[PDB]
Amino acid sequence: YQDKVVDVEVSLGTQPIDTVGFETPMFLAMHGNFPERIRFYVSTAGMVAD
Amino acid sequence: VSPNVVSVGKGAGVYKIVNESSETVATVLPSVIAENHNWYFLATEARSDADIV
Repeated sequence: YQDKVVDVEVSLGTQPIDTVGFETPMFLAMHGNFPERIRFYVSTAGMVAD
Repeated sequence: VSPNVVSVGKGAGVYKIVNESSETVATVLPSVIAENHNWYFLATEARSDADIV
């Protein structure tokens, strides 16, 4: 038995996937300015704010 | 004598004007750029070495 005169399936093969990036460096300094373990900055003006 | 404001400038004669400051260019520059970033040429009055570096 069937319940539809017309039936259509649609499947999406466009799933994005996580990737690694070989750009961002890290510097492991000594301080107590912020509680978390890592902070990202785009300019020194941001660092001076913290 | 505070709160008065005094400015000194040159007239006739051979001499130079030197001003001291409780701040430094390195510690001052970030605030200036933070307040307004519409300029391109940077010149300074501090004459001594590290102020230029």
